[PDB]
Amino acid sequence: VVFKKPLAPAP
Amino acid sequence: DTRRRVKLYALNAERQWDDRGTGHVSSTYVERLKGISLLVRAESDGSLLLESKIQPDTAYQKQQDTLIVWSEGDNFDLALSFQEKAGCDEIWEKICQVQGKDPSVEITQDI
Repeated sequence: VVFKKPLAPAP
Repeated sequence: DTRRRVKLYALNAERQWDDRGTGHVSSTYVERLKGISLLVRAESDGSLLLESKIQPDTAYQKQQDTLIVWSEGDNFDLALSFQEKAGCDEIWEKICQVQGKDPSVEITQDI
């Protein structure tokens, strides 16, 4: 809730 | 301080984002790296969790207003997860200044 987790890595 | 409070995530071999710790992010010139670099100081013990040069051609991607995500090398993906959008914006602006981008971009390179 405090820190979002990434969805995918960058391209 | 909380504006620069972050969690560092790193993508592992199993393609899970591993939580590498909470800390505070800044930028500064690092001589041994010959350029402006992102530094994350750990809340745990004050060590540098991250010391990452902002290369001119790295594709940094801003996700969900509070994530800055990039490839730090071959098979090496990192993400800074910001507690506050305002802090994310500050670091994003610095990345954009180093690379020469309009800070309204959501990715600093094409493709």
